[PDB]
Amino acid sequence: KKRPEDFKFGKILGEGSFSTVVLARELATSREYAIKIVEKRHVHKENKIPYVQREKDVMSRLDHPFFVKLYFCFQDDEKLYLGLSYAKNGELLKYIRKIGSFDETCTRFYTAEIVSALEYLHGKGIIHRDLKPENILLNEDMHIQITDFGTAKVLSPESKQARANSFVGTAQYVSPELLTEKSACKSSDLWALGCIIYQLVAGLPPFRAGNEGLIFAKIIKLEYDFPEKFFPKARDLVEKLLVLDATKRLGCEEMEGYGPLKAHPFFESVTWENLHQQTPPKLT
Ligand SMILES: Nc1ncnc2c1ncn2[C@@H]1O[C@H](COP(=O)(O)OP(=O)(O)OP(=O)(O)O)[C@@H](O)[C@H]1O
Ligand SMILES: O=C(O)/C=C(/CCc1ccc(Cl)cc1)c1ccc(-c2ccccc2)cc1
Repeated sequence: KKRPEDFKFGKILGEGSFSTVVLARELATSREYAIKIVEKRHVHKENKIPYVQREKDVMSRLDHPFFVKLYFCFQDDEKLYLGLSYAKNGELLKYIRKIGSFDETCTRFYTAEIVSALEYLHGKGIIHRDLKPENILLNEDMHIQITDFGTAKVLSPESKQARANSFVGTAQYVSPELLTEKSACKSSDLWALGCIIYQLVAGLPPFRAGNEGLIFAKIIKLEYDFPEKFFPKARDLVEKLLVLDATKRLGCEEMEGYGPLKAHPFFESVTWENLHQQTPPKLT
């Protein structure tokens, strides 16, 4: 087990409502890590322990190039530490906001990586439940690094569990089924995927309003529009993901999974193998 004095801390990378992520160098290796730190008193006081434990447990299960890797964990008398790969280029949302929207080649490439990641995650019987540009980081090579697994769910294989009951998510990306049926499924992530593709091309997510309730009302009514100029095959893909019936979204188990999704005409030119070894297109 590593200790805090095994590291030299540098700048703070960001701060959550009960966590701090700090850039750290390991003295014995000179390796860089992003260390997530929570105060035991705070999580003990604010009933956050199940989230801490969840994040650890879920990240321990992941072994794939498009996720933030968990390398190690430790604790002292005041804090819990999560040793993570450092995503040098930060959040995808930053780039969306900076350039306003992605061209077709970039939209295709980053959508393909997110599909690849979700194929992996769902293959392991895990639902993310809070997929959004803020939670998709970018490494030094500008490949994606999905994060934020404290609100993920490992579905039980023993019971062939399909639905998750905890109420979690972000209003702009939350699925109609969690709102109306009060449970989420793997396909709830595909709804988020549709929202993100939309956002990449249009510059904003499709259901938006100045408070959550209004957004909820738009979601359950499928109330949204495409801007006049939206890549047509991408619009078709979005219309196949933003479907109220969760059993009818392209990529869901009832539609026979990721095969048909990866075969969508929007991905015609994609080479799905060793995606993580291709040079990403420049966002420019
Ligand atoms: N592995 C990482 N590499 C680089 N930056 C990271 C990494 N992990 C997190 N960050 C950055 O640090 C910020 C804070 O992360 P953290 O998970 O502690 O809180 P959060 O999830 O943003 O906040 P909240 O809990 O309120 O949602 C993130 O928003 C992200 O921008
Ligand atoms: O690492 C270890 O060896 C052990 C643990 C479990 C120990 C533990 C003891 C008391 C409390 Cl209140 C919470 C966790 C641990 C440590 C860190 C995290 C962690 C998870 C997410 C963010 C930051 C830290 C989770 C469990």
